[PDB]
Amino acid sequence: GSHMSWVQGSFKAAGTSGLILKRCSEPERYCLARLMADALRGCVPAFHGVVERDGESYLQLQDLLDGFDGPCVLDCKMGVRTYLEEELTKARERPKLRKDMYKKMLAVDPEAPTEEEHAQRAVTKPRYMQWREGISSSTTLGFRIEGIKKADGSCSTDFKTTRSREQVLRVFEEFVQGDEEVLRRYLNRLQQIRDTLEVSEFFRRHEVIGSSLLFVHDHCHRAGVWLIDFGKTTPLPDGQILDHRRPWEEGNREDGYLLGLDNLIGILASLAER
Ligand SMILES: O=P(O)(O)OC[C@H]1O[C@@H](OP(=O)(O)O)[C@H](O)[C@@H](OP(=O)(O)O)[C@@H]1OP(=O)(O)O
Ligand SMILES: Nc1ncnc2c1ncn2[C@@H]1O[C@H](COP(=O)(O)OP(=O)(O)O)[C@@H](O)[C@H]1O
Ligand SMILES: [Mn+2]
Ligand SMILES: [Mn+2]
Repeated sequence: GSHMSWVQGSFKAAGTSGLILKRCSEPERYCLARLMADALRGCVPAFHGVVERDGESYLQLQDLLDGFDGPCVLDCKMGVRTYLEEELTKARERPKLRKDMYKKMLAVDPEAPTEEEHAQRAVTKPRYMQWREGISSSTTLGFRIEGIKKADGSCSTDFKTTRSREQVLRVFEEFVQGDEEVLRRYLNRLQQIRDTLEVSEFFRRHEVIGSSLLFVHDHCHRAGVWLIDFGKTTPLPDGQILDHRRPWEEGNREDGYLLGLDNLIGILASLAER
């Protein structure tokens, strides 16, 4: 019925029922305006424009939870790559050694850092993001589960080493809790999303990094999926286009978004036959 209802750091309650405010960023704002006129219009939350809240700009979005009765939510980070190629450029010309990310890496695996990273107590952003891709399913399957918010109020972000196809299947199995109608509805929606992406003018002309698919369902068997988070989705130069399936290699700007979606549909289709 509301995301802000579950909250109780980039979101704020809107004044209008059914909406939510997201801290406005230029890349995301650009993206949402273009998407409202794209094939993908229905695959993303409604973008109603910008509002100032305490001398501060917010995107006015559809709250995707508004139609659900006690929503279960799963955030699935899409792509084989989760950072812009410019992060590699910045990390070589002028590294901003991130002590925070060394610490976050240390927590998951104190042995992961190199001799020199240990000595710096700091890693580069790209190295941290590449490590996170490789110990999750991101690198091999082209997506990863980031978190779940349940109908019993229980939330979990404990998926950093969820990597095998079967490990990911078991998360979706637990998430859908035997609801065949929810799983069929998710699969019908993902098939239609994949069809829409494959014809989208926006999708062919944009490097889609850092975006998620948000799975939402309730005990009344309502089920929806939307693309969210266009903060790192960037227009390709001139008339360049991506296939969104081929492997990333610095300079080709490939995201493996549709490799992710192909695998995701594959795993849900497997689960539906179990
Ligand atoms: O937050 P989501 O989209 O799930 O994931 C993207 C974000 O992942 C975070 O890592 P963990 O998920 O392991 O905590 C990074 O610290 C954060 O980066 P910074 O630390 O802010 O530089 C990055 O974000 P970005 O800045 O939007 O690229
Ligand atoms: N339009 C929306 N309606 C409802 N919940 C949303 C919406 N957008 C995001 N969320 C929730 O907020 C979380 C983070 O959203 P996201 O766009 O990735 O923010 P960020 O840019 O801070 O990473 C999602 O995983 C989901 O739980
Ligand atoms: Mn995000
Ligand atoms: Mn973001």
